[PDB]
Amino acid sequence: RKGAKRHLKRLAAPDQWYISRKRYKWAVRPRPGPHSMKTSIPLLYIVRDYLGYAKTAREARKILNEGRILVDGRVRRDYKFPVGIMDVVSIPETGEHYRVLPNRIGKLVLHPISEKEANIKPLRISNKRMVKGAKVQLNLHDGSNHLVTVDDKDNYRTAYTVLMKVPDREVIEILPFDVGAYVFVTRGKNVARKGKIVEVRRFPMGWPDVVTIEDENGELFDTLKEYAFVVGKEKPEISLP
Amino acid sequence: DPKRQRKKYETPSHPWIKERLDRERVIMRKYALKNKKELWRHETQLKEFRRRARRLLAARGKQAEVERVQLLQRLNRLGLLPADAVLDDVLSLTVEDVLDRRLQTIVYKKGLARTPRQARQLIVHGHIEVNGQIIRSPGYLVLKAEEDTITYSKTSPFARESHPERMVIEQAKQGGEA
Amino acid sequence: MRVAVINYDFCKPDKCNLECINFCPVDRSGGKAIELSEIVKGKPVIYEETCIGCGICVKKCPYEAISIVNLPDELEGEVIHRYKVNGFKLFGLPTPKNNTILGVLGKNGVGKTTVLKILAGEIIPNFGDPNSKVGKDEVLKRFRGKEIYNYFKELYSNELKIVHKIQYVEYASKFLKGTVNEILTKIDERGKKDEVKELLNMTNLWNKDANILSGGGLQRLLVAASLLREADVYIFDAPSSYLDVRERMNMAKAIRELLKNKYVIVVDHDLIVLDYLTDLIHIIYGESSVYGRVSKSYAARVGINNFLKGYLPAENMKIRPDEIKFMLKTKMKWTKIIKKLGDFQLVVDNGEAKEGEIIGILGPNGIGKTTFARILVGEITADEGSVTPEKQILSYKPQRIFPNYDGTVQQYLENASKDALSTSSWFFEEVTKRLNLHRLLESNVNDLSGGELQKLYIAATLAKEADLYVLDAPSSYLDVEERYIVAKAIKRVTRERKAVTFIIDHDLSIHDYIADRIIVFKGEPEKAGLATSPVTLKTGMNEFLRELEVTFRRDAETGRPRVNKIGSYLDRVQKERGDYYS
Amino acid sequence: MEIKVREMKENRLLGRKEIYFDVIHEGEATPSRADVKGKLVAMLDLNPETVVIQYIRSYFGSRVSRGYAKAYESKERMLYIEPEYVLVRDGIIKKEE
RNA sequence: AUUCCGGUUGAUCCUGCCGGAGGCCACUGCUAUGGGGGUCCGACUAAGCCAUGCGAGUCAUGGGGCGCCUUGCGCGCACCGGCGGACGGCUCAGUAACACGUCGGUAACCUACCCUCGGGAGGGGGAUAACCCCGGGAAACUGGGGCUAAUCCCCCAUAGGCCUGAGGUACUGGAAGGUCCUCAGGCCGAAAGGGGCUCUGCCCGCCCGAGGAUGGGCCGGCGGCCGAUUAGGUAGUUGGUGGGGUAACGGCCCACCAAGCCGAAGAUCGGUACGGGCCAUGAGAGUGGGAGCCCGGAGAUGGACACUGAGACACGGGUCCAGGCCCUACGGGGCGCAGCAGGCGCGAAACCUCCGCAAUGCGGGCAACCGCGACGGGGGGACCCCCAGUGCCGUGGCAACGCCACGGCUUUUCCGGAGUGUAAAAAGCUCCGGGAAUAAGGGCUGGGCAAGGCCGGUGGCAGCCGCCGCGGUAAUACCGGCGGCCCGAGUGGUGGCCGCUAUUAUUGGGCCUAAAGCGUCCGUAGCCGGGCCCGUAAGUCCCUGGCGAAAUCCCACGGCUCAACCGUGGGGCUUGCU
Ligand SMILES: Nc1ncnc2c1ncn2[C@@H]1O[C@H](COP(=O)(O)OP(=O)(O)NP(=O)(O)O)[C@@H](O)[C@H]1O
Ligand SMILES: Nc1ncnc2c1ncn2[C@@H]1O[C@H](COP(=O)(O)OP(=O)(O)NP(=O)(O)O)[C@@H](O)[C@H]1O
Ligand code: SF4
Ligand code: SF4
Ligand SMILES: [Mg+2]
Ligand SMILES: [Mg+2]
Ligand SMILES: [Mg+2]
Ligand SMILES: [Mg+2]
Ligand SMILES: [Mg+2]
Ligand SMILES: [Mg+2]
Ligand SMILES: [Mg+2]
Ligand SMILES: [Mg+2]
Ligand SMILES: [Mg+2]
Ligand SMILES: [Mg+2]
Ligand SMILES: [Mg+2]
Ligand SMILES: [Mg+2]
Ligand SMILES: [Mg+2]
Repeated sequence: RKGAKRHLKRLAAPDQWYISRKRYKWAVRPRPGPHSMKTSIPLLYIVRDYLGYAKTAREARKILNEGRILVDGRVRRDYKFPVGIMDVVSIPETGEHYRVLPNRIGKLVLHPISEKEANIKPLRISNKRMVKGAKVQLNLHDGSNHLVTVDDKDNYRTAYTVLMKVPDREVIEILPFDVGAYVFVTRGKNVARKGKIVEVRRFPMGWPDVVTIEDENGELFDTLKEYAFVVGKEKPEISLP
Repeated sequence: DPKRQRKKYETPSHPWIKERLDRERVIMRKYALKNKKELWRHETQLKEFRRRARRLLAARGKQAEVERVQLLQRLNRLGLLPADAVLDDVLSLTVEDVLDRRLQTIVYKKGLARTPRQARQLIVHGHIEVNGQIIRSPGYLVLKAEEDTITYSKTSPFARESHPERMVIEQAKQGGEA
Repeated sequence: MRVAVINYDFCKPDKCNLECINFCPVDRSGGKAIELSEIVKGKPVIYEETCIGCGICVKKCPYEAISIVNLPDELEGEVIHRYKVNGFKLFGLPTPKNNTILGVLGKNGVGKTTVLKILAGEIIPNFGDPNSKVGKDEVLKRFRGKEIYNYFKELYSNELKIVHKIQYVEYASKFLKGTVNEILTKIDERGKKDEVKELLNMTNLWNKDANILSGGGLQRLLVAASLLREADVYIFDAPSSYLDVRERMNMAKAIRELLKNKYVIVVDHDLIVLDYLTDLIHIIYGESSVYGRVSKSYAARVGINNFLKGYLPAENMKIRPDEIKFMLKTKMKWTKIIKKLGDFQLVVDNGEAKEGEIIGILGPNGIGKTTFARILVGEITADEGSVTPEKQILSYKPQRIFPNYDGTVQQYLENASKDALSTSSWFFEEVTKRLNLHRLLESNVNDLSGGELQKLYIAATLAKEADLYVLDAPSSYLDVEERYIVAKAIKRVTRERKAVTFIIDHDLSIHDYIADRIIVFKGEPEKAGLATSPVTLKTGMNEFLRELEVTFRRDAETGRPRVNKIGSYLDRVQKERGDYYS
Repeated sequence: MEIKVREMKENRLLGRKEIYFDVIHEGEATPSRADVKGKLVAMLDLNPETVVIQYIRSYFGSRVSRGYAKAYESKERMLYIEPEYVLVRDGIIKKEE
């Protein structure tokens, strides 16, 4: 009625959380943050439910405030912090890294990985402003922003992907959205599916563009370009499933 | 407009049919049942199996094939059908087969009780184990794999072979139809 | 028992078609429950003896003039305690409220002291049978489900160190020796003796011995003992008796300044100190000597005005047909007695007492009045001065009231007199009936209420036909309607016998109601008591109040007196005008 | 009593071994936390100053109770992390008034 | 179980309605042992009135103080200041509406807390609580003087923001009144370099900009009641031009122009109603309901209006009217439980004025942690559901389905105790001890309809009777005893919905004589429409993309002894829209 929502009922929660919806009444309402509610889960649920390092939120909050969990090389002390798709959750004390990625069921899971890949984060570019100073602001799907110059503004395009070294934020390996590009779907019906791009259709007005993708077994399926995440030129190179 | 937990037994459309009454009276004495409710519960189990089988006869693939397989392997697991079975055999099944898969009845068999009524008391007073677990529900449907693991409890006087009632029960070692 | 009541302001018998009488089942079945009358302006009247409730009239009256009220009953409840198979019963107990101070107002004979003993563990409820000799266990098991369960659980597990000031100050007086200072240093556990002294004004009596104490001095002592004792629950049964206005004010101040995180329960008959001293007040209603039910919390001023008006507007009970009223209105002379009891000089400055006129006696708590009455009865003889005519038939009633006799009330009044109970007597039909002792004739005396006992002693004292009646603290332990009834009784008997009366009290309402003359005692308490000639009413009142610098305002439409806060505009006005107690 | 451990996993974040175990008590009542703790330190030479038992739950018809216990590396971590009611139950703490 | 049975006659066949028989909901009589699980319990009448207590606070690492520790370190206390209090919680009055659902849009908008990036924190000044002196007032509340600080307040400049004009065309987009670059004229106009540590570094922080996110606002298409014994309605009404206003588009408002807009495919008016997911029922088609859980909406005695704030026209804040109530020193002041408990009253019709922040979450806080009648935990209750009990075994007898006796066993339940359990407790669970003890009714008994050629009483009375009907001296039909049947911790009664009912008929009904063909014709809309060829591809069909929340439904598999319940996964559901 009179204003915003500060609560969330565990039944009214996102369908992509692995939450046990009927056990209690309430759920953690995520803070605004990097990703969206549809592509995120809170760090409390990651620390308590997924990894099981705590049976209780007080223990989890103690951990988070001690600083034992990084998210893309940065300590995150808030239990409501959103952790999203292709995010790296690191625990150094245990030497573990996990990539938050979606499942085929459509839910978010932690895929275990090592340090080398853990210093990498692929970012779909998702928009491109011209900002004061005549500089280019890339507006990325984790709600992040990267500044580049009018020299490589053309090397940078909207649906492309940028590999990023995250505790420092240095671009490596631009991956363009083209034919043959290896792709990982993130939403839809064909969720945790991957393959090479084949075709793109445009659809005049605000109807989203669509991409036709070829899997490893030769099958051939469509989805939305916005749901098509580029991970490689010919091989995913980020150890997806 | 919410859930509202519903009964898992169906009552008859008419309460005073002589045929149904006679038939059920016989079944209730044979299987030593406290309640028509209990009988109708097992009848309803059967009915649901039958309805699923019907639907899956008159169904099409990629799902309704999964459920065919699931129905058949469930009934195999319960011991109502063999592994080489079919939906035709589902439709052949009977409430007597279900009641024969009750625990009370298997304990009247397995020569453990001498009487279905004494089987009931043994179960309820805690003298029967199924796979090491005490069960006190005589309506528990035994799985065909748990059937051979039924035994007196270790903390049961009947497990002492010197026990008088154990001695009587084994004076009459009998089984078969129950 | 629910019946109907008409407002009579909204009633318009002309523009109505009389839907009430017409749609009444009783009138329709032939009886009479509603009927027109010229007792009112051609307006309807409802006969409670026939109305069955049911509200037809309520919802047929267009001008919603009729309402349903509740009359109390000795039928329905979960009886907590019965003293005797036909004696008295109690419905409900109030919960003692962790930090607030609870008042318990009631009337005489309704279950106040009983509630307090139940809550203090003195006695066990015995819900039904006075027999069955079962306490602590089954009581808890029966109170299961409630919050008073928690209370009683702790109480019976002795997890709280309850104290209890009792209603009978003399029964308490009997069980202590020494003098006040060592008494208090021995009983103390909180280290506030100085504070207590400074509050209750116990400097002069700080070294006097307990046995030679005045009523209010002793009361102050007991109250101080209770205050100084450390406990979780603090019960005070009529802590305003035998005190004067300023001392009872100081007492209230002490209670609510020194007990501020404790359960505190207070029974008292003084609306002034209950207005003060109470956060909340439960009301206890019923029929004296029969049954008592407890009410809801009812914050102090609301509870008081409700107790006065009758109606309680949460149970929808009409607990009284009518409201409290607060009404408005030689043979022996002596010489100026001097007297001296070790210390406390006393001088009286003689009077005349013409005919049968009443003489009140006013003054602080600690000068004379009791010495003076004792002198008149002759228990003590003066250092100087004497009454004339001496050797006259006499009666008496001191302030040493406590239950001693082992017989019944009929025997008491018998050995007192024949007019006490002979219905032949105007005395009977005036006193014993209006006092309602015909309902206590077959009740032993050692099991009575303070006010029933007081009424009894007064009855005996006025039944003994005499020429000099002397009554000290007659209004103590009494409620307000009974105060005024008793006063009328005294006045009636005294004007019938054309005798003298010497009423000592601290109730200016009484003195104003009956006293056609009074006598004021001045001087330093416990050191000097300087009385005077008999003075007229308003003058003696104004002097008694100019001393102690207290002032009173009476409502006009009722007459309820209430003390004015010190320094208030009305205090200042009434003082600079000299109209103390208007 | 017979202890039979199922799982023993470390937690370096909070600093504790988490032990899940079976207590077989054929013929006897479900044992007390004291006795379980003693047998547990014996079975595993742990510091009883730091060992804390979360639960011992007995099931229907089993006489094999299931338990969860925690073994902290430091008593200070135990007192920081673990709640007062658990500590009181294991008797590490006398309730503080 | 895709069902029938009884009733119109002297008998028959029909039509047709009534009734039985089934399930669910609510009240209710008699009766009642136990456990477990759960989205149950003042919704139906009064969105009627409310006694009392509690339901939103937190930060001492923002600031100055007051006190206690002999002081130090440290502890406490309020006050100023921040943040929050606009969530949660309750109820369904109103509302037939873009309120709701769903698909979409906002290039026509706002968004504190949060994330990323990029930058900045310069120079001054001031007051006032707390405290001290004095108070006033019945209270509620409140005055004067003195003193002081700040992450309080003000100012200045620099950044920045907004408008307009000109032109360049670097960005994104499906598309530029957008962004960006240069230049002009202007108006508005920040900031706390504050605090803490292991202090030369770190942590928590302040301001601006760009984006995002979160939460909303607004628009649109489609979709979902009744009434014609409501037929014309609308006058800023429909549109336009120009403006104002708004966060923003907009007749939202205004001025001026025109005559439009809606409507018989039913407008307008009236009636009823929160909407949906869902629920009940039924073979299904369908009929009905839309309290409880989620989502949305609205409201906080009725009505109207504002302040502050990112956000309110604000349930536990403000102002007025109406209406009612409370205290009062009669001068004045205060309240509206549709929050939890609890009461009054209404009614046929619904609990304890309990325990705890231990879980889940929210707010605050660097944090530890604190608070939360949310939530959780209990208790009360024939709310729903699952699992059970009221004994079992032999021999012997009986008026042998069952009972009685004689012996033996067990102890789920009962009693007592110990451990675990729990925030604590209780329950439960494991164990010990004692003992068949501690535990069955309600209805019916002529036919429908299972069950009495029994007995006693009454005697057209009393009474029963869902319908048929029984009863007027031999009553299987009333009352009772004995017996028996049905269900059974439940069984009956009343009302309501579905079914029965092909008595609303699309599936799937009938209209000579039973209810029913306009008196007959003509014709408008509507509906139905001959054959071939060509085209289109709107309906239609197939395939595929995106959506149609979760719970609920089906199935399997797992965990509480099984189950109910819960979880994993598969499928379905949402009228669908695209
Ligand atoms: N032990 C008792 N035995 C029998 N009756 C008693 C007993 N105590 C009191 N009563 C009667 O119970 C009635 C009320 O009890 P009680 O509580 O003493 O009155 P009260 O409220 O204290 N009135 P009061 O003391 O005059 O202000 C009295 O009338 C007694 O007669
Ligand atoms: N025997 C005595 N000896 C010495 N002094 C006494 C004695 N009796 C009383 N007093 C003192 O005399 C003074 C007044 O006595 P008394 O008249 O009884 O009190 P009071 O004025 O009536 N006060 P109160 O009864 O409470 O209204 C008190 O100080 C007593 O301490
Ligand atoms: S109460 Fe009503 S009906 Fe009766 S006289 Fe008054 S107005 Fe008439
Ligand atoms: S309540 Fe009923 S019976 Fe009583 S007076 Fe009114 S109408 Fe008559
Ligand atoms: Mg008394
Ligand atoms: Mg005296
Ligand atoms: Mg027939
Ligand atoms: Mg209501
Ligand atoms: Mg409700
Ligand atoms: Mg400025
Ligand atoms: Mg309505
Ligand atoms: Mg109200
Ligand atoms: Mg009910
Ligand atoms: Mg019959
Ligand atoms: Mg019909
Ligand atoms: Mg027909
Ligand atoms: Mg769904």
